[PDB]
Amino acid sequence: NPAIKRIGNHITKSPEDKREYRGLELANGIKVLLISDPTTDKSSAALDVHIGSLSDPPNIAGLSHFLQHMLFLGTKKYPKENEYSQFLSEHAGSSNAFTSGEHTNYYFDVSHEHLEGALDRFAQFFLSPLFDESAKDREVNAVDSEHEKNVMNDAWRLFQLEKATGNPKHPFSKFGTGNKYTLETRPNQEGIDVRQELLKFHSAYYSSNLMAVVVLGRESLDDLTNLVVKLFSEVENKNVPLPEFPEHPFQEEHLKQLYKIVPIKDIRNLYVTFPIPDLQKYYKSNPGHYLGHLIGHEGPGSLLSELKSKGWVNTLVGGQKEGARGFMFFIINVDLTEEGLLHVEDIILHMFQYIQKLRAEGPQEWVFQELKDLNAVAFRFKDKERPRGYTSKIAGILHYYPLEEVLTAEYLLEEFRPDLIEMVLDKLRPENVRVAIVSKSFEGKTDRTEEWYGTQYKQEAIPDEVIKKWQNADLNGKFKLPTKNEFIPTNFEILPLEKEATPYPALIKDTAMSKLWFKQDDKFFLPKANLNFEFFSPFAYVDPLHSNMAYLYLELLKDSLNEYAYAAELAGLSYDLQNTIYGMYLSVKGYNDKQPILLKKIIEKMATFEIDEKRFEIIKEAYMRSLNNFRAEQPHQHAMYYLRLLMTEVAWTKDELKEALDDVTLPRLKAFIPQLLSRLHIEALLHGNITKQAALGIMQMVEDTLIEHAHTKPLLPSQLVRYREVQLPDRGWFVYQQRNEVHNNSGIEIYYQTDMQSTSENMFLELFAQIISEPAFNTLRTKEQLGYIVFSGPRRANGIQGLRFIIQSEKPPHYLESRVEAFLITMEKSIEDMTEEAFQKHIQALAIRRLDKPKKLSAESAKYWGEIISQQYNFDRDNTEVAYLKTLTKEDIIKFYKEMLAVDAPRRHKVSVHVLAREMDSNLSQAPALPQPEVIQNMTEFKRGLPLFPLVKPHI
Amino acid sequence: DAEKLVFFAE
Ligand SMILES: [Zn+2]
Repeated sequence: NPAIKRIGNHITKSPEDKREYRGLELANGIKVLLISDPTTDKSSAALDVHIGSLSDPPNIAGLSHFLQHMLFLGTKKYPKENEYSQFLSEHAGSSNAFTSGEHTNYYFDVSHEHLEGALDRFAQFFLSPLFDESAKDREVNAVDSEHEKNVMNDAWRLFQLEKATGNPKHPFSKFGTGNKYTLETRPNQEGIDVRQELLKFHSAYYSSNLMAVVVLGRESLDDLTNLVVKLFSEVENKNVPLPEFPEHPFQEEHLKQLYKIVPIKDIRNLYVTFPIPDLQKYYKSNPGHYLGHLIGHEGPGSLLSELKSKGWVNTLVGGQKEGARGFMFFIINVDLTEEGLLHVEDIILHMFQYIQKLRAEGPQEWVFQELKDLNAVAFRFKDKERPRGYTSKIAGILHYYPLEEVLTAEYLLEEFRPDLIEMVLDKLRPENVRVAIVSKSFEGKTDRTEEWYGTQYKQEAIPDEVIKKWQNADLNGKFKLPTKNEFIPTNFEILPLEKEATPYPALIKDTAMSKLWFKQDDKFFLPKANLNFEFFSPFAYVDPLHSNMAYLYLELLKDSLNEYAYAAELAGLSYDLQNTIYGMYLSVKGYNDKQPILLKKIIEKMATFEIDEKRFEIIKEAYMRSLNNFRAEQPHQHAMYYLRLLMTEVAWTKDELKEALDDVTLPRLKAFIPQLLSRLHIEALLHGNITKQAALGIMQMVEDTLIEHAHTKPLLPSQLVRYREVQLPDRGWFVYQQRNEVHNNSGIEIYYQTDMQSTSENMFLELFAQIISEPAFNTLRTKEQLGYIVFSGPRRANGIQGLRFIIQSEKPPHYLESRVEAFLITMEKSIEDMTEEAFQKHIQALAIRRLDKPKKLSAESAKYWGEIISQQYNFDRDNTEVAYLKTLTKEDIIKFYKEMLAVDAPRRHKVSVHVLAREMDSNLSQAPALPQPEVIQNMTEFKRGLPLFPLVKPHI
Repeated sequence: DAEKLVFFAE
């Protein structure tokens, strides 16, 4: 075959991986990975072009990103604007893309039966995109709106500010996102034809020698091979040289600098950065990984430990950060407590002391060896990935590794290279440092403004005395290298499947104190388990005060176990512990082999917990900030929040929590934990490589520990109170209106409540949702350009359900609302006119979506945990509900629309949350006339004036 | 511990 330059050899895979692989290089220079998995419910492809923002023209910031939007909008094999995404939608698929500095990465998934159709529509993006003129004018708004969303986000502000304080002549300085000004307004003024410029960029850079493709389906390797060759050898090779950037964006003048910056949220952070050469080529020994592992360690003797003990910082991130071909960074980043902000010079001193300890001891092979072994285990035992993410990640790394080495390259670690370690470490020095501090205390004391985000800041040289006192960092006896990691798993046996192993979880214990659900894993056979526990207590959430105390206590506990648990996390054993509205959640995941040791430690600490005064004050203060900081979350996130507050029986607001928090004292917290712990019920799912007897053993010990140390006794059945959804009146329409004080965009969520969940009411709603899904995005966003964020779909809470739209926009919510209603009418007309073939396509897509099998253990646990915490316990739900779906008719869906959702439906139940932009006042399809809504004035008054739904009835 | 993409949809 003359279409294929080369077929690759064996692709090194994990032993536990049952998928089959073949790499190849097409004659046009495209790198390919084909993945055959004959069990997959969804097939997938991705293509990654090794070009991005770093190559935008200097006078059209954002071109490559914009180009990336435009490729979705028609090709002239498939000129119909939304052909691609309508096809995926009717065949259970989904798609997305991103632009980074050097890559533009596109990907989809689709039902395994429609790979070729999906793939051929996709391949056209790369042959002849339309860039239609009127679609260009529309979609620049989506881009602009995407920038708008980020403008007031602290992380983007910082990301761009770093760019703006390095070499302005360096392409690292470029603004990558684009916006209406850079894409349309400034180019019109300059006489630039943006259409030509998209085409020119695509023609110059979308070349086959810069592309990798990955394709995953049911087909054999040979068939997938034919498929790829068919669709992609047509791609032109323009022989583009790969952009390289050997000059570091930070030169001499950009070093030994201090930046003091004003954030939007009340946060205090120190960012420390050193410029470093590109380390990518050393991937085999990865000295950057090695140094990050040490500098960023969190266990005893670590730099964090000390800083945290001094009461300076709570969290720390260390290690190498990507730049581009030719440069990288090494960062050490911390949060600051109020003392920490006064002690920045000391924090940095300590950073250098720790570094100097590494210098003094030299590189440690035993450490490198432990990283190597741990990576080897993680790779032997890796979870099977979802196809979409997997094709995308892999398409990205085919640019970096020989075909044969791509599955292994980002895991396996090979030769210890003490010498490269010293070369990197030797770049980590005071003469080489950039310091940034972020804090509201610089408000009014800054003299510079970043040009794209408007970020307020100041820049100063670090004085020579400071650099010198840092260069003299002596050693500090509080810094030691990590001890050997004792959590490393060593028992990997898959216990054989028991005589009466069940396919769904079985209830193997049911006492007053515990309900215990158990299933031995019958699909994955990895030495791993998931242990999930819900602990109910009425005192977790009885009142704002208490709800604050539940939270604080769990934080303080995590803070206290952190040194010990970090090791465990490195060894693939982790946990999650948080307060809920019912009392506490605890989850331990990872290799089964040492789970009981960590589990036991957690329950032991939790029941015998002694609070550190200094810790308590620090964490309380961070939580206070965390509560105020909600004001700077996105308008659409505000709308979802207020709706949850409105529709739930009991819910404390951030204002209520914040008010009640000054009253939380050390002595009341100390009294709170015993009370919290004294009476409990525990519901549990243990799922994994574990046996009935071991499960009982695990549960017994959780109990015996609580019982022993906390004297815990069971709860009454009637004390086990789940909460209700507000029941909306037939034909009611309510609006709650609030303002976001930070973002100059508005948000809205509209909720059409339907009825209690049940087989039929579930599938009516889900099918309608399916039918309107891409039309909603296509109309409200693509056609009308209301905003970058446009979502629609089912809302499920507290046993009830309904259909929701969320949108964020520069347009006022009253307007968004008429548009949604207009769209609903367009949707109705569209269902009346659609063919039976089309309708069954939708049933079929929904069906595939719901039956798609879990690919890893924890996705299967999440399904069961869903059924448990919601107390519906319907483990065979997908089968029942899909059989039922298959029965539904167009006429049915219409009658349901007509009784529940249409504007003059007898049972319409509508609530809208309107969140006004910072700055706003207190052709198209025909919008219908709407009633005067009842304006909600007070959430409590609203909840009280209304009935409450029942709770849903359970199954097993 | 050991150590920015613009998307088409969220
Ligand atoms: Zn985008």
